[PDB]
Amino acid sequence: QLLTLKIKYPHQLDQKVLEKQLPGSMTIQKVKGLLSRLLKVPVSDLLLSYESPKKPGREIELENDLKSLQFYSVENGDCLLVRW
Repeated sequence: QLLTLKIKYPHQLDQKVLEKQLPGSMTIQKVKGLLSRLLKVPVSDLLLSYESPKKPGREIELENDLKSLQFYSVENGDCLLVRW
C-alpha cells in the first residue's frame, strides 16, 4: 500500500534524483500537486509515466489524473519519470 518510488527527470539527468514514499491510493493529480510544489512548475504542465525494473526502458503512461497509482499497477520500487 505504501509505495517507495524513485524519481527521475529524464530531460535533466539519467540518474534517479530522489526517493519518495507515496500511498498506493494516491491519485496522479495529487502526485502532480506534490511535485509541483517541489519543482515550482504547474500541475497542468507535468507529464508522468513510470518504469518497472522487470521491463527496463519501457515507459507506462499515467494520463488520467483522477486515477490512483495502484490502479495503474505502480509497485514498490518502481521509477517515476517526471517531465515538464
